[PDB]
Amino acid sequence: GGVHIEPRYRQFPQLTRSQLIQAEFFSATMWFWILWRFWHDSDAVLGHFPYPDPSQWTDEELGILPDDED
Amino acid sequence: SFPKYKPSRLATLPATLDPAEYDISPETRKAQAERLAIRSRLKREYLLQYNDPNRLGVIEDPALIRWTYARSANIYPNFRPTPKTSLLGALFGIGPLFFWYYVFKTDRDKKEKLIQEGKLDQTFNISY
Amino acid sequence: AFSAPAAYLTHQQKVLRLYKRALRHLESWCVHRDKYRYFACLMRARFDEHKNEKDMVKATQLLRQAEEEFWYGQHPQPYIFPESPGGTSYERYECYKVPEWCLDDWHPSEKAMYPDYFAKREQWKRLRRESWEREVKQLQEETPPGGPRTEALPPARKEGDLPPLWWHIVTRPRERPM
Amino acid sequence: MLKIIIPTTMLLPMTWMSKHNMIWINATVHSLLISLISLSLLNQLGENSLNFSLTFFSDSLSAPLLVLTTWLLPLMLMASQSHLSKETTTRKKLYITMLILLQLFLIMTFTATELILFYILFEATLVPTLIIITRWGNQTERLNAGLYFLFYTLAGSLPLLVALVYIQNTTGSLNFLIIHYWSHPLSNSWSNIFMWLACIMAFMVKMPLYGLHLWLPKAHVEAPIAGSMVLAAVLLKLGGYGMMRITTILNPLTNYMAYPFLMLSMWGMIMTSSICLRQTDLKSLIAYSSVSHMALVIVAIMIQTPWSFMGATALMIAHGLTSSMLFCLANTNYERVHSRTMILARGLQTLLPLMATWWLVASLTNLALPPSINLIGELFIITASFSWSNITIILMGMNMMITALYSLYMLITTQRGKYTHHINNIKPSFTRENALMALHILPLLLLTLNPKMILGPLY
Amino acid sequence: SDAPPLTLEAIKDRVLYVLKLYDKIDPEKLSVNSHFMKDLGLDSLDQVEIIMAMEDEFGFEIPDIDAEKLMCPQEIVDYIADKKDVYE
Amino acid sequence: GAHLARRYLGDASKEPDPLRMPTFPPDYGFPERKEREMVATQQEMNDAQLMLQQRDYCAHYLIQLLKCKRDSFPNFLACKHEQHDWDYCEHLDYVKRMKEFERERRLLQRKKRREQREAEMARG
Amino acid sequence: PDSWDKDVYPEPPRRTPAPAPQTSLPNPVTYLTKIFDLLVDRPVTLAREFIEQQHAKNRYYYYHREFRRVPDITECEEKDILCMFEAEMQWRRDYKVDQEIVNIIQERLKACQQREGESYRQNCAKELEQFTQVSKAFQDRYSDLGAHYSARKCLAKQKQRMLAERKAAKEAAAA
Amino acid sequence: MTLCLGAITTLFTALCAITQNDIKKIVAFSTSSQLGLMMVTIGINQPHLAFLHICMHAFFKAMLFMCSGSIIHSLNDEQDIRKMGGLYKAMPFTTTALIIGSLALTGMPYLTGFYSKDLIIEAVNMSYTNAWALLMTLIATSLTAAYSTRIIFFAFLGKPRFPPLVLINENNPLLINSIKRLLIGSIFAGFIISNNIPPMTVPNTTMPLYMKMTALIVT
Amino acid sequence: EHGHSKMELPDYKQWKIEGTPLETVQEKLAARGLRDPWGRNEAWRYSGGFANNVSFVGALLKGFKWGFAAFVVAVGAEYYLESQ
Amino acid sequence: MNPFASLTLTTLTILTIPIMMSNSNIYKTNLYPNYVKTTVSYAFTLSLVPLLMFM
Amino acid sequence: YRHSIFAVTHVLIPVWIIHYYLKYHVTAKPYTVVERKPRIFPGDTILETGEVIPLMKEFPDQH
Amino acid sequence: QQERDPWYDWDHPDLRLNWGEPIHWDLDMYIRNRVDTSPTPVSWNTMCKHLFGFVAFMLFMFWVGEIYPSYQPVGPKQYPYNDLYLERGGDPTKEPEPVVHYEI
Ligand SMILES: CCCCCCCCCCCCCCCCC[C@@H](O)O[C@H](CO[C@H](O)CCCCCCCCCCCCCCC)COP(=O)(O)OCC[N+](C)(C)C
Ligand SMILES: CCCCCCCCCCCC(=O)SCCNC(=O)CCNC(=O)[C@H](O)C(C)(C)COP(=O)(O)O
Repeated sequence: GGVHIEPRYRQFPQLTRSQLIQAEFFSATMWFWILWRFWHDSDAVLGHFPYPDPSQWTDEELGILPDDED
Repeated sequence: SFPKYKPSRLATLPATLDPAEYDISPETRKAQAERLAIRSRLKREYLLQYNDPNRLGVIEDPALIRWTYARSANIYPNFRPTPKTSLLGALFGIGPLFFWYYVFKTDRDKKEKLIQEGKLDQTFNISY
Repeated sequence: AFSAPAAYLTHQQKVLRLYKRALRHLESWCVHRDKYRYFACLMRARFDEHKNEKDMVKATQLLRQAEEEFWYGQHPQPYIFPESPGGTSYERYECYKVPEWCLDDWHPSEKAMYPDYFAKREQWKRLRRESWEREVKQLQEETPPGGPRTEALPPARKEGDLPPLWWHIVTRPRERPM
Repeated sequence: MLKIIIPTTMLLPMTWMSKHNMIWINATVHSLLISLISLSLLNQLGENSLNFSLTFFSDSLSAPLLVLTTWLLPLMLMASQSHLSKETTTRKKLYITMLILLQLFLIMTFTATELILFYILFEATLVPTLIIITRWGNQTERLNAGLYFLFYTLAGSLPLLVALVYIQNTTGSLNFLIIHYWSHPLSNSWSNIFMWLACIMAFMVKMPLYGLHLWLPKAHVEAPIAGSMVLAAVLLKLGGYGMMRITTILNPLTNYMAYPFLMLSMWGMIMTSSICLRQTDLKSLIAYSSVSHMALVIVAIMIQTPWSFMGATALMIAHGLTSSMLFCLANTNYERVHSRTMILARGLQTLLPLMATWWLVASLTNLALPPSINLIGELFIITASFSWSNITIILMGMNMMITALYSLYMLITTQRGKYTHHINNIKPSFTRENALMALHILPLLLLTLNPKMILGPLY
Repeated sequence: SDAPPLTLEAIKDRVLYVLKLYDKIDPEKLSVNSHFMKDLGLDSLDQVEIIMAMEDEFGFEIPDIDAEKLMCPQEIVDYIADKKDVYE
Repeated sequence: GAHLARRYLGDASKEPDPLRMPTFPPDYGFPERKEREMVATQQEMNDAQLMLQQRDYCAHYLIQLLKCKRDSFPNFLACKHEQHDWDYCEHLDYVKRMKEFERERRLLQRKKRREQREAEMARG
Repeated sequence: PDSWDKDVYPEPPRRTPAPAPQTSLPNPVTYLTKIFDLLVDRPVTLAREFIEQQHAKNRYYYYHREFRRVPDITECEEKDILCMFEAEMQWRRDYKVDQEIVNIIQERLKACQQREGESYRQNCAKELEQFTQVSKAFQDRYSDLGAHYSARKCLAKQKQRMLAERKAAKEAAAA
Repeated sequence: MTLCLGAITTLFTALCAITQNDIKKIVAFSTSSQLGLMMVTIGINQPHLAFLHICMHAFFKAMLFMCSGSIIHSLNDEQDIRKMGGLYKAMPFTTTALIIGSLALTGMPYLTGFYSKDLIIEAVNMSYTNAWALLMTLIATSLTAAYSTRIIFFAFLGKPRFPPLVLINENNPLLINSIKRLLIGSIFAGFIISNNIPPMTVPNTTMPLYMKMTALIVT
Repeated sequence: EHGHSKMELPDYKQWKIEGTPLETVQEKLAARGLRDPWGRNEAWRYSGGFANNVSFVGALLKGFKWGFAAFVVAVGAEYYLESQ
Repeated sequence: MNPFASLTLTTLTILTIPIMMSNSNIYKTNLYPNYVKTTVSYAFTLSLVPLLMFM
Repeated sequence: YRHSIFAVTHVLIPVWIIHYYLKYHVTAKPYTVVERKPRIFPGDTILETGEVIPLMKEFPDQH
Repeated sequence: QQERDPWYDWDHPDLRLNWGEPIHWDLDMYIRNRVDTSPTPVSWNTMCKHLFGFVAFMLFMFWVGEIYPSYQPVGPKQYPYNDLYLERGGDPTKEPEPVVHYEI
């Protein structure tokens, strides 16, 4: 199916340039996709809507009377 | 010293931890020699019958025949009614039957009482 | 495997078996090559300390503590060669092994293909048919009375002789029949 | 119904006037033709029945059993051709005569509008099977087996006869139609309890019930291949047919009286399935598996609901076919190895691959793989039992698990692994054996396409 | 697989290679028939180490009963060839 | 979380049980008591057949989101504004639920303070 | 299609939305279904036209069998076997017709559940009540007769239920 | 019961995985942990999210086994990681495919596993569940990262530890094409499918910042 | 078609301990009076293309450079296209 | 009728053709695995259509 | 050519048979093929009737 | 039979038996496909204790987490039309008690 590559016996195996170029291309493609999506849609990771502080809400908007009315 | 290994029925003692192999005496060596001699005699008989160019069938094994016969047909002539045998037979052959009878009878009595009382809710129960 | 077993293992056989087993489990623990080399040299130095011992009782007291220590620290998942009795491809190719006698049951149209192979096959069969009748006598005369004591077989001692019980050793299927 | 009975009778003169080398061919051809003729009784009615005459009637419970009975004879002839080759012509003709007589008795038994006529033919079947077992069996235990197979049966069958005649003295008839239409409730009395027991135990011993099942492993292990085939396929189903027929007059006493038999069956199916796990004999293992399946059928008949009866019919047909196939496969192994021990001949998938495929299919159908009719019957019985009591699901599930376990154990022990080295007489499988296995298995997978044909009169 | 069909010559060169990388043997005194105990002055532990080196270099392991009686490079080559079904 | 720590390691009655909330009348705090507004009707919200657990006060924004997803099919990045609108309305819903939790907790606090003040007055 | 009755198997009017494309980008579904029509629907229709005209060259009919009414088991003497046989056969035919009625209502229920989508709990209450009523009636008629059921057993069950109902009504009137 | 069974399953199988030496065993235990996580999602009443996880896991775990089989074949049917060393350079397409698969499995933003696992963890955090089940799920996420880095470290980073006769070869169009199709899947399928299916549940729009970052910090 | 090309073995004199962790192992062993005999049998694992190693983070960042360059080019192109 | 219904059943049906041809001549040659792979790929590309209709 | 004949023998013929069987035999019976009753949104028009679904209640829109 | 020497040349290599040797009564129970008795690195009692300890602690802690659940600082989810009374079970001929939701 492929090309002929002979055994090497205690040395680094013979490497075709095609496999190197494809592996590098796919790794770079994944990293580019991650960067592109982070740039375009970062609120899926960091969040978009603020989380409110329950203690910051005053008794006026929360319906609390000064402990004597009711 | 190191933590000890404790053998069990389903995790036996390793060969290299047996005190027996390290207790070597002339009687032990003689017993090993006779065991090897018996095994070698059996192996010689088997290989002689196995390499024969004229043999054209199963090499009959008396050990296998003895195994199957002992497992199947030698049981009852060697049976003896014994307190252990009688109690185990009665338990293992009667107790499960009465246990299951009690369970199913109780279940069906509860179901029958509920259906008489009408509080069973058998709606959509068409197939039985 | 090929060599016949003895009645018992000697002391030095037990020591060498423990040495091999301990080094194998040590390299299972020490994954990297240099670490294994260092600790294997340490293990060898530990073995050869009692190398010249003459007290056999004390030597047998040794190797017992050694095997207990081995069992305590034995790496419950040692490395196994794939085709070894515990490996991942131990009996993988046994389903491809077919006996040589099966060829006797081939249809003549099947034997019509491969004619040279089958001709060599009857050559082998004639060789076996003569050699066997000679081998039975050779084994009968060479065996001590009372039966064999060790399951070792003699070689061929005459000129036209063949080793006794040679057929099923010579005609093994193959390691990788397909 | 005589259009089937008369050709079966004509099988005998045709057998005895055949040439010395033409008995098997002629018998097989005409048995297959009789099966084709009998196949037209499957056209049943949603109304009462096919009442041909005062003596014989057909039902959608009777018709599948009749078709199976007719179909079994050619297969038995094919299976018996091999081990009877060195036999004299007269004795081969006598063997074929025994087979034909057994078919005739079974065919008349399954129609049999009368209960006394049914009893007479139901017991007439006992003679040819006994002769076949005690005459053409190989081992020395065959005689003993025959004795067991005889007396067990009669131990249950003599009380039934008494009860039968007693019933006719009170009712005035034993015709199934009048018995069904004029049925009256059976009071909860000691006399009625013993009448119930007399009516039931004859069919209970033949299923066999778990307590009374000892004759079956003996008879199957000792009998020749055709004897085993007919015992496992048809003769075990006589008890189920009889119970389904006779339980119509036993109500409402069945509700109380069924408890001991229900417990015996539900526990003994587990017991025999576990026994199959430790068995060194193929024939004995297949016999114990048959005992388990018939225990499930007994539970179905005792529960006595529409789904129970449908499942019982389906399971009886499916088990007949599957067990006959399993016995035939084991016999093909035995005719080569002459041992009948499971552990001896191993790794046969490497030496006989197509027969390994047959083994796989037979094990899958014994295992009740859907949508086989084995599982259709199993599931219908299980659902009926669940409605009877929700706790039965535990025992049913355990039985299913153990059944899968021993079926695949039997497959793996014989077909997988390494071949035994010293066995060198294993020849390629014959066209006769492959055709025998195919003629067992294709009808099952065809029946799964039209299940209503084997679901009985309550469909 | 795509495993080359190794030959007797290849087995012999690889065995001698592994032995020449063992610094306890000087390579110019090594030979195919040279005994381990007497021609090379090696201990039994050294022989166990050599057997393990062969096992690690050929990818299969030799049982102790067979391994303990392999005292020449030629014997090791013969054993490996018989195990691997090597023709020439 | 902190509220779990307060409830399981402090006084249980200090903070609400989420299963029994609310335990006080709605208009207990202030008398204006405006009611919530629902935009989607019964029939249109049934015709959209959203889901029973999606049928809340945010329904109309979900209707518009589904309307876009159906209309601009191949461009599955076309309507992003209505996705944001539905998310914002759901965010407001969750903020309202948080306010309800905080209000009920503070009412419980004030009720316990009134109870202890009454106890102190009784003991005095 | 005319092959079945629209009343026994009712369907809603089946309102379908109209395509309202918000973009000019070409969708694949319309083009792909157009090529599906061209490649599959047209030859299949041609083959059907040929088969239907061959059928129309040879037109023949079959009929639905009509069974008259026979006296039922309530009008049969205690041992008179001829009328008992007729009544039993009539009862069995009626039993199967009842089974088919239950099947029809169950089919209605299943179709409603699939059709109504996420709104099936509210929009299939009518079919659920129909099946509840029919299931109650069928269970009252046939639930516990068991294997070896008969018209006599069904009549006995009905009589037992009628005694219970009459006793309850007399108790309620006199309470 | 479903939630608790899923939590104990995912924890126990990840715990078994982090210490195995057979590569196929490690990947099988990873599969079992992922199935336990699916059961947890079912137990918190989120079936559509569980289906989405099934669909994403298909892609990246199938590619993981394909890479493992490539390694096994190149090393003469050897499955132990103690006997495979530096394959980062010796066979680089398998290396990059396994790295992408591990990053998708552990959960890296905008890959196929992100669009499912991130939502799984957020939903489990934002729900009325067992505290023990939540804790076990978080620890299982830790252990997932742990066994992923175990595979990478022991199979690609060190010096070679395989026999001298080097038969390493990747150059077959079948292997490369089959792996790269599932690689493209593991990169883009999550985004495409998540943006094409209609919304089946209410979103968790608002969270505490730390509790939004729980999955990433645990990983 | 199979690999029949008569492969020859390299020179055994080539394998040396210097410059490798095996040298550190030998030095540490010498401090105890010991010596490693099988060192040169293990040297080929540190000699040729196996000499250079990469870290875990370096492995994870296998193609970050080219992807980052493409990302910057793409974002610049989008910035110069939208602003028009 | 509607195309959506036909496509779903065709995928599953054409998945079974190589099983029917398992007794044919192609099963005795070395082209059978490629035949099975091609069948599965065609089934996938055919099943992509109902997915688009649902989307 | 090989792919062309493969598509005809393995896709076109099965889809022809299945479409014919579904269109002329399965749908001859009632309830055999049951659809979903597609969603209706406000502002839509129905092909069968032609009427227009009324819109929403013009809720306050901001952000 | 798993404890028998795998490197010995048995007459039945897969079962690890020789031709003439006596057969264990329970051979078919020990066939390398079934229960084996081979020694383990850890003792049987120790393994039983650890496995049991782990399972029991897990069950106890799941019960505890049931007693002490986790949730968020929110009230119940609110649904407009009488908590979707008509869409959840229905019964329109009853007119249940209205439930009014609070604007905060
Ligand atoms: C061995 C392998 C299997 C073979 C088949 C086994 C199945 C046969 C089991 C027989 C079924 C049960 C027999 C009678 C059942 C009736 C219920 C009765 O026995 O229980 C109580 C009866 O009380 C006592 O049991 C009285 C009988 C005691 C004497 C019987 C011996 C007990 C053990 C013997 C078992 C041996 C069986 C095999 C014999 C060869 C009920 O109380 P009571 O309300 O008052 O009676 C109601 C019935 N009436 C109205 C007709 C009177
Ligand atoms: C990680 C797993 C844990 C493993 C821990 C195991 C414990 C290690 C320490 C072992 C203790 C011992 O040395 S055990 C001491 C046992 N007694 C003797 O050694 C006395 C005489 N020695 C011999 O005979 C040898 O065979 C010899 C001469 C060396 C070679 O012989 P050759 O001339 O035939 O090569």
